Amino acid sequence: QSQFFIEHILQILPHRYPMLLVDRITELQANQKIVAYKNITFNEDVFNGHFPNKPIFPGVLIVEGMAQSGGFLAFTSLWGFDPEIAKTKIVYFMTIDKVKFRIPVTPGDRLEYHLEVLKHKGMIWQVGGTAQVDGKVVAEAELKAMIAERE
Amino acid sequence: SQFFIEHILQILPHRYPMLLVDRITELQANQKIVAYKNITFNEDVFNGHFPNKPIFPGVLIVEGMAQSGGFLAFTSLWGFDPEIAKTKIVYFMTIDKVKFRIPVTPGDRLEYHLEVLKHKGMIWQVGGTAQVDGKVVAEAELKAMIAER
Amino acid sequence: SQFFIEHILQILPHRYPMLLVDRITELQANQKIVAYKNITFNEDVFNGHFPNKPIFPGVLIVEGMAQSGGFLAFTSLWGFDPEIAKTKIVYFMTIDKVKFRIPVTPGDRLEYHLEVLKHKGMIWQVGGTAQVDGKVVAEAELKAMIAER
Amino acid sequence: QSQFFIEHILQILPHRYPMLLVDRITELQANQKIVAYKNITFNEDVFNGHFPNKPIFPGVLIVEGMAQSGGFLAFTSLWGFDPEIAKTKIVYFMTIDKVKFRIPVTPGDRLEYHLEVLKHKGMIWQVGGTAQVDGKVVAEAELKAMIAERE
Amino acid sequence: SQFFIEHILQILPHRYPMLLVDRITELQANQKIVAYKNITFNEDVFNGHFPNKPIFPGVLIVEGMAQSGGFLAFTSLWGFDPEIAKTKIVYFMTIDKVKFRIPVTPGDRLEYHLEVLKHKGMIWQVGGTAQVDGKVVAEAELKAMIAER
Amino acid sequence: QSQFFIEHILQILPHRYPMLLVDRITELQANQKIVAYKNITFNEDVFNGHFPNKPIFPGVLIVEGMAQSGGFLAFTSLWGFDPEIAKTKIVYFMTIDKVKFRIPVTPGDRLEYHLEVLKHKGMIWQVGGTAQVDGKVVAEAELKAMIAER
Ligand SMILES: COc1ccc(C(=O)N/N=C/c2cc(Br)c(O)c(Br)c2O)cc1
Ligand SMILES: COc1ccc(C(=O)N/N=C/c2cc(Br)c(O)c(Br)c2O)cc1
Ligand SMILES: [Cl-]
Ligand SMILES: [Cl-]
Ligand SMILES: [Cl-]
Ligand SMILES: [Cl-]
Ligand SMILES: [Cl-]
Ligand SMILES: [Cl-]
Repeated sequence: QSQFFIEHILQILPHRYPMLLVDRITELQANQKIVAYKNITFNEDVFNGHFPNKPIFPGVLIVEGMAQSGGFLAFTSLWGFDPEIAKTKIVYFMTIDKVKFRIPVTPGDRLEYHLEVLKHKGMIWQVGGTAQVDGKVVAEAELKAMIAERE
Repeated sequence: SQFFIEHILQILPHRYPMLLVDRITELQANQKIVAYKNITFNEDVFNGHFPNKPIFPGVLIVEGMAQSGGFLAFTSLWGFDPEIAKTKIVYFMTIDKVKFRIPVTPGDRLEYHLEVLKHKGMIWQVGGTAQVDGKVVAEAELKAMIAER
Repeated sequence: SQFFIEHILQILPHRYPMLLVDRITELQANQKIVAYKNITFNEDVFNGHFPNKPIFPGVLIVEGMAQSGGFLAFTSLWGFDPEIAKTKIVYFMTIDKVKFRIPVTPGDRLEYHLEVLKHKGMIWQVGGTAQVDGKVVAEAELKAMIAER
Repeated sequence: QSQFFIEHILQILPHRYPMLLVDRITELQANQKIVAYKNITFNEDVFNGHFPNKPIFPGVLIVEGMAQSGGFLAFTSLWGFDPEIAKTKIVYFMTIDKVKFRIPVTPGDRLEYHLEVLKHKGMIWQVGGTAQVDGKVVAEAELKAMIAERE
Repeated sequence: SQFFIEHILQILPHRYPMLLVDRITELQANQKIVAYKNITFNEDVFNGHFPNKPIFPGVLIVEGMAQSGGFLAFTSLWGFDPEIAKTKIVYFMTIDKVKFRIPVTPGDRLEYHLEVLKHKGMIWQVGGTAQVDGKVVAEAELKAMIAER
Repeated sequence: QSQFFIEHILQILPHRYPMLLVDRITELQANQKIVAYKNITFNEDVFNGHFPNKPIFPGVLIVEGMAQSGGFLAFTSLWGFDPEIAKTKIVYFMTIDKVKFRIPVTPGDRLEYHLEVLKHKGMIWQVGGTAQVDGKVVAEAELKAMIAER
């Protein structure tokens, strides 16, 4: 109810490889906040192109990870932990604002997502927060996403 | 004013599977740039976004816009110079005012329209839209920095 | 008469990285089909064909025409029937008169134009060309047999 | 200069993963013929999509393999094992005729290419032959290739 | 006594890129198994092991032997039962006495020879060699456990 | 001298994607021991097949990661951080012994390799140790390698 592992994440989020960017959830408060993280390793395909000989986890993917964290929070806050309801849902990005990248994320980093709900109404959730590595803010972002039934 | 994939490759450091611009159709130094990327089902990203429902990631649309803006920045600074380019990389600094209006899917020709908002040194702030068949599919503003590897 | 990736996924058994048709623009039962696949640098195939010079494989151009031709033969007899589609398998027996005239590269919209040359029972012979912006880049003739999966 | 292993093939053909479809060359006679093969294993990305639950090596890739074999033959017939010149040349299909797929190719099969030189004048090479598995013809084809400049 | 990839897929839980057994050529319940995996350049592993010098990772050879053992272990206890197989996975418990004598490269037919040293319930202990053209390229002993998925 | 990041590992080991299984080196004592680690994330191709709906880092890859760490230890003991000499060397692993798996490794785990030189005779190096996640031993292993000219 407050801590979830990759198996639980796979039953809630529709995202899959190579776009499931959340490995574990450490803190979860319904309608309120979520703390999760994704391990960053060299053994990830994106590193073949970003950049050759200089592995830098793409900033936009950090945003994606925060969004997915927000989505997990949004879903469980809505229907609780229900894989059956979740398997036919998808998530759409509506907006992204105030994104600032301060420190590059590289292989070996534990990218921690901290997101708080700024406002939600039905299926539309607007979250905002930071991504941290070893306690330091590596990025900050604000985004609004919509959960939608697969049509 | 047409730059093809082999030209883009000589300027941008990005490579597979993060090189998201296939061709440059228009270029005007310190002003604007129009480019595009073809979207096909035969892209690994679609295996997971989403299964049975291919939607080109909104964040990758923004990445493509950033890269387009990057090409504009590189050439505006040093002209088409492969030698200088090979020592640089690019970092995302900020992203703002992005809105997605229509989902981009396999079969779409994703066209990037970026104009220079402000710039100085290696720091470039551009903004514009992403379009499919003449309709705005997304809006975005972003600031990136060019740097030595 | 226009089918999108979602529809194609329901008729063809092909999946990544071998589903080479992104969208169907037109189709006349027992007569012809026009379909296409977008070519983008963001495709795994370009890693090896070739390094520093991306050229869409000619055999894959032919594979794309085949898939289009199969979609044609299938829908002509059964229409858009996902259920029946799973009970059937369209495989190719022969390929002839293949000619490559122009290389296909990232940024190109590879259009498949096939017409039914002849058909008898489950044996369907299709032929046509592959076009990029109105010009013929390849041509070929193929014969397929439709069988129970 | 009748047997060549992957290290030698890599020095002659420009093809790389996932389009280098020749693993070894067992017989080679200048201007006359070549015998080579490609091992087929389930551990190949193509099988993820061709097809799910039913691994079948794409017929067009069988043709591609015959062509690469033919190209190696054409090049070495003209310049011998010359890696430096190989990287300045490239072979392209001009045409493909009389392709017949007789038996499906699947993981565990050793796809053996048998190409014979039907006609050659300068950079223009016409070859034809078969693809075999355990002595049986699984496919046949003819093709005309062009040895062109890389730049 | 022989099983093809279609059969293996139905028994072992491994999938791409970790199903490293292609065909079973010999099987004696609770005693031994001979199988093999074709090695080809067209495998992703080779992109990193190593550039311009493809060598099939020694640890993957052991993995292949384990998988063969797992196939032996399961068919010995349930025969060819796809329904009960999909409810299990295999867990590596120990590895011992492995020696790598000859490098394995593209074009090689990696043959697995395993015999059960001991077995008790879901716990199976096998040992043997990996052969290429009749020569031992590797040796190993390992203990695995079949567990409820 | 004691801390190496991915850029440094890339200049010493020949391994590349998808077989470079060491992300960072936290500590190194020439001729004695090495502590390093590889983050485990779901966004790795191997998890597509090991296993579907049940991601478990392959036990053999933990052993491979340990071997890589040993090789970096051996190499750096001999010539220190030297990319140029690194390109002319290779270390093949001859044997692997006494490996035991105690706890499965999964996405979200920080797989920490702990290797120590058990014996160094000529071109032969024997290393051994454990793989740990959050202080617990998840795997043990002994391995022998040989240093040779590329
Ligand atoms: C004569 O060369 C051949 C080429 C392809 C085939 C073939 O069987 N293709 N596809 C077969 C097939 C595909 C799916 Br999907 C499936 O589920 C099943 Br049952 C099939 O037999 C047979 C012969
Ligand atoms: C030309 O690149 C090569 C790299 C490695 C080899 C090889 O067969 N095995 N291993 C090499 C290798 C090198 C380092 Br240094 C190392 O730490 C480890 Br472990 C290795 O396996 C051969 C060729
Ligand atoms: Cl970035
Ligand atoms: Cl999106
Ligand atoms: Cl081609
Ligand atoms: Cl086929
Ligand atoms: Cl090895
Ligand atoms: Cl395991």
